[PDB]
Amino acid sequence: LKDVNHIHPLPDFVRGGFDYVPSDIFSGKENFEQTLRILLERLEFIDQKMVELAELRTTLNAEDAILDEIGRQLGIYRNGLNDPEYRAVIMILTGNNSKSGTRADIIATLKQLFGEDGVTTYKGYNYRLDINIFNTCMEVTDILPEIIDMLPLVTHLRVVENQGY
Amino acid sequence: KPKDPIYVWAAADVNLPGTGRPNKSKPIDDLLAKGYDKGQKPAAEEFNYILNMSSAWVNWIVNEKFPELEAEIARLLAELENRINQQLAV
Repeated sequence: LKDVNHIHPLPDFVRGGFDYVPSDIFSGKENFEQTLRILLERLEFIDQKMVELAELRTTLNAEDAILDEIGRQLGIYRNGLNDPEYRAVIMILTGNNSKSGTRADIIATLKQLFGEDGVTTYKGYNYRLDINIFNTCMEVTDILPEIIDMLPLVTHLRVVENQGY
Repeated sequence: KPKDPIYVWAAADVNLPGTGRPNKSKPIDDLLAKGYDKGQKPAAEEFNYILNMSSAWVNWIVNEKFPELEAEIARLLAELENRINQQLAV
């Protein structure tokens, strides 16, 4: 019924405070109101930017200019990656820390990179595993090094990518 | 002449986990005469069988029949020359 995240712009900030004019003594004088409005409306701008200072620092929306700072703390350097996929690698490596490389587990990680039906996985008798891609939205060669990391120590892997079925 | 040794497709015969069947099966003669049509999607067994056919027989031709045939023709010529040599000796 209520949002748990209380960090939001204050609703109707301006009309508040004006509500503290005692008994409409000054209201309708058009000389005191403008002086008060001009000062209060400055806080509006500062109040608004208080959110982006917290909202924009999250990894989901962080821009490349500062996303590097988030990656730097985790040891994931930009190298030659671009912004749209640099976000992906950060998620992939971080998610690897609570993984076991099971068949059900592997499907889950690939799920975040290719939608619901964009990926499928065949399995083979002698350590063979196969990955199929149908709806890639980013160039895969640069993402490939991580795709190896979350697999068992002895996996034998093939990678094939195509658009659609 | 071509710079790759002939590799026989699906040389080994085994069961595949996906099908559980032998990796190669003979297509029904109806299909052999006819072939595929738009909408059909091949079964793996027939594909493997056809490729194994076309590769194994080329391998046989290149590595068994000819190396046999040059040796045989050379031996035939040598034996005819030998016979004529005994004939001349007298």
